[PDB]
Amino acid sequence: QTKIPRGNGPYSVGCTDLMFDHTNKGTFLRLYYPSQDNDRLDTLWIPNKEYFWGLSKFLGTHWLMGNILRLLFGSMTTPANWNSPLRPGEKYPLVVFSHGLGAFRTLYSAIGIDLASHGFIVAAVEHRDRSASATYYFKDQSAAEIGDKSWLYLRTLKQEEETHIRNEQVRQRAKECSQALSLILDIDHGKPVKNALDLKFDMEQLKDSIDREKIAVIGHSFGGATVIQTLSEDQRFRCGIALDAWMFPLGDEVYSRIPQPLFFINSEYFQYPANIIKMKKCYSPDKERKMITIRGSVHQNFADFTFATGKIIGHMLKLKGDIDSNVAIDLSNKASLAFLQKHLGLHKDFDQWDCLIEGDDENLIPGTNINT
Ligand SMILES: N#Cc1cc(NS(=O)(=O)c2ccc(C(=O)O)cc2)ccc1Oc1ccc(Cl)c(C(F)(F)F)c1
Repeated sequence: QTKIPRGNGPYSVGCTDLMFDHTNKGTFLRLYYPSQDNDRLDTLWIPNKEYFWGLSKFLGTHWLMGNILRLLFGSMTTPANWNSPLRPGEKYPLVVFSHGLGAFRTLYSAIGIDLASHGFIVAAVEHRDRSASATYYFKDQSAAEIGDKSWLYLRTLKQEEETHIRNEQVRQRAKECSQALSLILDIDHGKPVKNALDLKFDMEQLKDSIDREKIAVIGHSFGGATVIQTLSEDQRFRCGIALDAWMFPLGDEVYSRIPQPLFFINSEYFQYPANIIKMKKCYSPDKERKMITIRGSVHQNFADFTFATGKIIGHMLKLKGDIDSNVAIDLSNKASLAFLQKHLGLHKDFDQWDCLIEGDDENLIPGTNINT
């Protein structure tokens, strides 16, 4: 079937989408969560043709390639139970997840599904900062009722625009992570919400479902910078995991304003000194910062298209590294779970992977190959 790996944990996984409010300033997220039932693994991975058009634009091609992607991938599933009921009787720790440049909310389901299978609720935000390849919203309530979507595509920047616009974007991304957290926490305490999407998952199930002290933010690339900006602004997030962070968007002021623990998980082949030096600026003896590098990995080992092609085409497109993609994502996910247990205070068995936080594995490098 799909080659996106099923979650390794003992919980079955459901998935749904939530948009509220309906406007371009509302929150849009894909939720992965522990499900009551494991009926059938039928979640559509990339759910609209316009995402494929957006990806082609991001990759520098035109509408013909978008339609080719749609033919290849437009019916692929990802292994979660679409709209399955939430598993009752437990309060779950919560992760807010931020996607990279040219991605969108559905492209990190390998991570989201594995976290949910270990008993997390995961809210993968879709950013409206024009960093997503595509996203959509509704211009009024009637448009939402009809499914009359307004699409917003990735913005390309002139070199003169990069410093200012990328910092504006990372600030909007952090606001969107904090707004998504507030939406979920408000639903958890009984706020009535009318999902702008008509879906057979009743959001009232989320009432009293969140362990409100155990909140983390995780993100890849642009989303790794978003982790750091979000932690700086919002202390409801108790720790962060930055997956191959692209640090360029961040202003100098954030590096001293992050009280929470922070974990950098890097690929071997993406990092460079000008990027790594900003990660080192976060280090201080009064704070917990950990860094590991996954041997033989490329930037996109963290994103779902690392599973979507064969070994040789994937390597040529830089979707795959020297390391097997399942081995790489398992290391990132297991090290993440250990870090989350330690700094959220979970009473699980994730500390069996504490050694991964130290880089103690044949496929891990403690710290970074970039000595700067
Ligand atoms: N999965 C994911 C995925 C993730 C991202 N965001 S990112 O990982 O942060 C990232 C950031 C920057 C760069 C760069 O500056 O190059 C790259 C990546 C963007 C597009 C993606 O989707 C495809 C990527 C490649 C290809 Cl070939 C296709 C395909 F054509 F096959 F559909 C889709």
